[PDB]
Amino acid sequence: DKTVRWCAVSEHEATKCQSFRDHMKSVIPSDGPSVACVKKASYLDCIRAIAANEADAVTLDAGLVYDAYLAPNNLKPVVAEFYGSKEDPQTFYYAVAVVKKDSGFQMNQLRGKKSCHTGLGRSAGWNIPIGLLYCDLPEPRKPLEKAVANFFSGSCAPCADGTDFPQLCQLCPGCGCSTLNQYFGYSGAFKCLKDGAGDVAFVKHSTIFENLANKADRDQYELLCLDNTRKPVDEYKDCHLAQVPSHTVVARSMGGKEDLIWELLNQAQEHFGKDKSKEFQLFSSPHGKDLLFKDSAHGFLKVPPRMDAKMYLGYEYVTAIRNLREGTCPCKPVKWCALSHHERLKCDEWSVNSVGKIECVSAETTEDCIAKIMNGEADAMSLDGGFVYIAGKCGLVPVLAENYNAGYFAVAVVKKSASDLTWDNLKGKKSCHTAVGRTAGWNIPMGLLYNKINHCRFDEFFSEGCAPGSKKDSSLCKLCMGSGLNLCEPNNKEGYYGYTGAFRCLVEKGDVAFVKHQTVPQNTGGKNPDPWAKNLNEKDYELLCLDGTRKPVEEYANCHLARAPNHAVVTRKDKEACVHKILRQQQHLFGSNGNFCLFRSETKDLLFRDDTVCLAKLHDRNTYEKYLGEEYVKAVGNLRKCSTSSLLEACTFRRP
Ligand SMILES: [Fe+3]
Ligand SMILES: [Fe+3]
Repeated sequence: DKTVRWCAVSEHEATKCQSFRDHMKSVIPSDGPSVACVKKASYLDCIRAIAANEADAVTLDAGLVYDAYLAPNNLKPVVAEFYGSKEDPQTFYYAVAVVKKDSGFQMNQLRGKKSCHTGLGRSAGWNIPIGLLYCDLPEPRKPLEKAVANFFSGSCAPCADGTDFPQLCQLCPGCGCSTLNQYFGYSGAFKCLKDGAGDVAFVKHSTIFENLANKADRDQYELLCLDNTRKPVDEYKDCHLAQVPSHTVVARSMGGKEDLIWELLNQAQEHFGKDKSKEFQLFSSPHGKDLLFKDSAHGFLKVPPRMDAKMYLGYEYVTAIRNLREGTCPCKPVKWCALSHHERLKCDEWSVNSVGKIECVSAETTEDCIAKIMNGEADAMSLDGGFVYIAGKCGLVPVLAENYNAGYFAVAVVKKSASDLTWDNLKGKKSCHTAVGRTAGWNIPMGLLYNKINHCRFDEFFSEGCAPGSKKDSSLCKLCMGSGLNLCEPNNKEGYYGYTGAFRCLVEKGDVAFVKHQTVPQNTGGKNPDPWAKNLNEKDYELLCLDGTRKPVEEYANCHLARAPNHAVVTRKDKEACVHKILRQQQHLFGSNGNFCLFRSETKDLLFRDDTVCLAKLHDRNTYEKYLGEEYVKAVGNLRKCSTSSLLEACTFRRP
């Protein structure tokens, strides 16, 4: 059967669900999803029923989304409620810490300040801020109210026990738990700040815009960022305490039925959603308010399938709720993320030589390791500039850059015998790329090509080619040499993948290869002993300049497509300082100094490139926008209209 068993937590919800089930069977045909309704006593009972394969779906708050993720439940977000409008769908809200401009303190200086909270037990006003500040609170940290009462000098914490902790009600005596208290709720907490009662108000990002119409008044307020800096109130997406999803449908991570749940809800909103004017309304009911879904909801959005709960909730939110539930308080070792057996063996050797300073975790793909750095399972890894873009769009920052001597040169190599090829038109020619999304093989060459054809459908511009990472049926996979599953894969099991692989593709099948300036010299003249490269002479290959002219391989300095940003190490902002220090201390111990160490591989370019001489600092360029540059980001923004990165789709869902 294609039945979705929806879980209700009340008798009113079960009645609406039964009405939901009956009306669906009128609009959905024979081969479509049907609804069944399981009634449980609580949200947690619904979570257990779904984990026990007794139900399939339920819509939860963010805190319960975290509960549904923990073992042995292992549920994941599948469908999202959005609000506001269908043209500007609102799925998340941001918990922010608002202060007055020029008040002179940062997030790590809140001790002794006066605080304004929407109310004890609320998300943006209490659970999230106190969660992030948990180990800053004095010991003993339980009961939590007493620890907060000895952190802030005075507060307005509505509904707190002012009898035992009167400091929590200094700004609103009695801590009135109703709108009779002027500083209660979403608006009252900000009024507590606006009226000068407190120094910081923990509210939602939208609270400031609902209480201050003129931007001139909003310019008198700032937000506290977790990096201990301040930003204007309209930059909350780059300066919040946590990004929080409002209402989320969850399901089993394995066993589904995700596709069925979305097909059901998508057809449900098409027939009974907002402004559908039927007898049955998906987002209201005569039996009660907010049954199954919020009455204020406007519809549903499908959660990208790469998304898990920790990625959906976000690193900041998970940190805050973990502290509140576990109560665990300790520069710590840096956890490197390896992508292969030989990369893991190298890191494992690096870790013991570190005597603890470095540790290793492994993942199967580059995107998987990036996700581990995002949620905290891993700490750092080095990436091509194309992945720095993805890592940046997902919230990570670069901390150090690989230096080989301004970065390396992206070149277009062609066979010199074919003296007809020029950069001014390679249409209908066979191309070989390192991989889709990489700097030298894709972002730089195809970025310029986009400016002349105005579309990212490069498989109908070139006749065929090998671009690892393309859809298996693409014409840009026809030239690749991988066998079976490995064909066109962006990894080692595809022989045409990478700098060297793309040059081999040119030598054997292609017409033009997009690689870096040293690729041809180090793979010709016997330097590469493999049969495909052993007898190659580098004077038999040329580069395509932007002029439309061609020059020898060694003349790349005056015949390159563009300068490429160096490979860089990425990490979370909360570990930027510790990674910057430990790595620069380890390269002084194992850098350019069996014979070598860190910058040498048993195979080829493990963890770092082998031509790396140092790990250089970045100064202000600690941001993917400022590291890659405006032109690089603009080009990738043009190319993403044909992107197939599931990790980038998940992060773009949280921050378009
Ligand atoms: Fe609130
Ligand atoms: Fe690269």
